[PDB]
Amino acid sequence: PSYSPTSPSYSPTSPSYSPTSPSYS
Amino acid sequence: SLYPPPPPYVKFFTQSNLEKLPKYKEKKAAEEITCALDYLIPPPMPKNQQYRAFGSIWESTNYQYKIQELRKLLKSLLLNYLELIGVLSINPDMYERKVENIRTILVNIHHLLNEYRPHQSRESLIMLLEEQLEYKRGEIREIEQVCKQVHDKLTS
Amino acid sequence: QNPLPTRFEVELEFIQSLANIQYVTYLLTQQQIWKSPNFKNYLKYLEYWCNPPYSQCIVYPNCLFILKLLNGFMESAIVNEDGLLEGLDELP
Amino acid sequence: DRLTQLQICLDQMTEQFCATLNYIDKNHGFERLTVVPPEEFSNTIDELSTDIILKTRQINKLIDSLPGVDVSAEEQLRKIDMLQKKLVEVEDEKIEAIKKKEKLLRHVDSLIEDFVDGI
Amino acid sequence: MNVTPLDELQWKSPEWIQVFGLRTENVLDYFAESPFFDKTSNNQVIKMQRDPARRQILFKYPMYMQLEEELMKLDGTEYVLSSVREPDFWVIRKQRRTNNSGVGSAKGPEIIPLQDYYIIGANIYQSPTIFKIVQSRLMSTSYHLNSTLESLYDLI
Repeated sequence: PSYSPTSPSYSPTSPSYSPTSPSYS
Repeated sequence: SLYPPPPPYVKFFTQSNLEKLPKYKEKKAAEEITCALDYLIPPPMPKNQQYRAFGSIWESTNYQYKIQELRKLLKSLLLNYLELIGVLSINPDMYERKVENIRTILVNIHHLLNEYRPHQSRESLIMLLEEQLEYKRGEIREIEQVCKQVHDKLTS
Repeated sequence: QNPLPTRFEVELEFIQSLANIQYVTYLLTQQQIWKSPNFKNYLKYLEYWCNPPYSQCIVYPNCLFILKLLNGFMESAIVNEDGLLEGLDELP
Repeated sequence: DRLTQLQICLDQMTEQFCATLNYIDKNHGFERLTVVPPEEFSNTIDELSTDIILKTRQINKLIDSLPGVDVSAEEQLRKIDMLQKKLVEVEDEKIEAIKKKEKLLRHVDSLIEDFVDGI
Repeated sequence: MNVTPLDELQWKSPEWIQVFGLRTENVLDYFAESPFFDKTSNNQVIKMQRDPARRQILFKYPMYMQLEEELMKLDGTEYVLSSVREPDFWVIRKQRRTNNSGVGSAKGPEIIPLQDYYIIGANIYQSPTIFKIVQSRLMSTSYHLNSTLESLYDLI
């Protein structure tokens, strides 16, 4: 009962959270 | 972007290739590019000293034959199998030689089809070129139509 | 017209383009090329030009200095997750 | 995708030529000159033998259809060369055409633009 | 010198050739994560040198189940109706993907807990994370962005 429904926004296009360095064998 | 991208050779500079480099350099000691690792080694200096800076700015491998054999080995393989099975007569102290022959037969055959890819590849290229050449031709004849339909549509 | 460049020719042309500060910038503030160590490793490989007989082919001497800087920077440079080079985020 | 469909098709045989020798080996088939009756064996051996004869036929009809057999490496190496050339020619023809059409289009468009009411 | 620290990428394609398909998957992870430090590998090397409540919940199907016995053997502080382990690494999985932990088990008749690290493993990548670490994340992010917002209230 805080407000009513819960505000969507879900996002994978954001800045980024993952890096990358163990690509090499 | 009139700024070029880095040279295509960059893709070879993986950490896996870097690890393999020291051993490769050794083995080597025991344009001639043959594998990926060769790109991690600076190119040789040309002979023409014109790269020195002027200053500062601050037998035909007959296949008609290979197909002959291939056709032979195949019959030979079939007979030899016909014997192992018992359709054709053979004394038991041969039975295993038949099996010997089949293994050997099937091997040689493999080496043949194996040696036939180059000639195979070409027929494929000649098959692609043919195909795209037919496509483009069509593309034009399609443009042509439009110009003819515009003539029809214009005259009614 | 001349045939397509040799690898030696391609690398000599390329190392020398790094003498242009703007271009080096356009690279430093790329995204993709810093995700993987490839480019970083390539630039260290290119230091082969810094010694003879190679260096005697360099017309644009600054590119060697900039390569050296560029290289030493990279070792301690922190790479963001996207590719963004961290130590540069404030600049354009 | 033929020399390999051949090669591919030739593995099956190698597979059935072992899928057989297995039976013959694992059923004292050598002793034919729990056990399987002398009938089942034969029905089985024939069921495979026959199957292998059909493969042999197929593999040939395919080797006949196999492309390049008759032709030389040279008769090909040029045929490619030609196609390469006749191909450039056709693209320049394509280009040109495209241009001429777009010019035609520009013409039509111009006309249509001048029939509009509103400034 | 830049670290990938709080889990990042995989090791990929390199034991994709060696082949990943469960059971072998665990060993592929070992090379990849750079996170087999003691017990599991130690068990691996010694040979290479020449239930629980959670386990009951888990239930192991195939050769990894056999390894599990071995791992218990390797690492078991023993009490009356109980056994506790040192540094074993292990897994829980489904279909395309799974998750694995490297843990310490404390047992009893009516309860048993393993304290460990847990790592999920989909398509050549490992995930190792913390709530509270998890929060600080987009939380501090929310606020730095709100203070960009507050900085924008530089309006008259």
